[PDB]
Amino acid sequence: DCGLRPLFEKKSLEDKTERELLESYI
Amino acid sequence: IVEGSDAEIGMSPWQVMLFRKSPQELLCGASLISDRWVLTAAHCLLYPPWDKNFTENDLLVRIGKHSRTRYERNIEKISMLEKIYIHPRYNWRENLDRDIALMKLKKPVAFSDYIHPVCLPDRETAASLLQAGYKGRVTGWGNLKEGQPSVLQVVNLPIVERPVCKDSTRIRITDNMFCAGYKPDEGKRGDACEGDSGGPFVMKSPFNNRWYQMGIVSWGEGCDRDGKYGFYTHVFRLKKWIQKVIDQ
Amino acid sequence: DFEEIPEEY
Ligand SMILES: CN(C)c1cccc2c(S(=O)(=O)N[C@@H](CCCNC(N)=[NH2+])C(=O)N3CCCC[C@@H]3CCC(=O)c3nccs3)cccc12
Ligand code: NA
Ligand code: NA
Repeated sequence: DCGLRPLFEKKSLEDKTERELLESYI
Repeated sequence: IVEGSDAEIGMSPWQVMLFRKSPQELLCGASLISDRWVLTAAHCLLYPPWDKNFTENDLLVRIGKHSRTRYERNIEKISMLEKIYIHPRYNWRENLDRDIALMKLKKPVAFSDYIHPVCLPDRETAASLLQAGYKGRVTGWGNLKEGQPSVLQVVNLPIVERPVCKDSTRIRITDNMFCAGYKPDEGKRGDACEGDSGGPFVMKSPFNNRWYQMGIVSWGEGCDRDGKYGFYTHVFRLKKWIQKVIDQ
Repeated sequence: DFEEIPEEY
């Protein structure tokens, strides 16, 4: 259960800047 | 946090606030890794040079917060500490090597939409994500400039090459540390600042879409200085100590 | 300027 947020991952919503992290990974 | 932005509600549900009982004041950030355990920086608790040594009775843990100063009735939960454990080899005399501490809650906290634990990295997660240029996220209620936010702040920073870390300072850096921040040439700023100590440096796994705590806000020379970088405890390297203390 | 927390704590 760790690291999955109830208001985001658990509802499939993204926060306003997490894309910026993902885009840096590779 | 310097040059950050207001967090969204529930964006960082493992964010913890270390709060002094008297005078009332924010001591540091921290993080929730289980219903009973809190991770933070040893220097939040023990820093002899400045005459700091907090004990269990001195503090409270405030979980599920958003606002820095309001008592968030029905949202936040406040807990008492049962026990504090500092790394036996934390080096406060020289470079804050091993800057890590565990805190055991007197009672387990109940999870909610605002209260949820972050994961601790595995060797392969660390291997995979802890690379120069990759971005992590720091959160906290600390100073806005080297300037007290009303709500939790966030900023995303890229991990920096070891050699660039080493060449920015005179402090002896160890394998238990990593630095993060943009370069002067980079056209982007941001850093942790005072009041941010002990908070989490997180990353989101592209493999399992889970958030992992890679770092702990540790030391820096000021806040957001050109050519300087924020230093963070390397959680994965001290992972065996963590385990050891939760097992035993 | 911290808002007063419950005595309970
Ligand atoms: C020998 N060594 C441990 C050090 C290395 C680099 C800077 C040091 C600073 S400093 O005052 O320039 N930077 C502060 C704040 C950095 C904020 N920025 C950032 N993290 N990017 C610091 O690093 N600290 C780490 C050691 C303890 C003091 C202070 C943290 C503030 C703190 O905990 C408070 N506790 C009392 C008053 S404020 C102060 C003391 C020691 C420092
Ligand atoms: Na150097
Ligand atoms: Na900098």
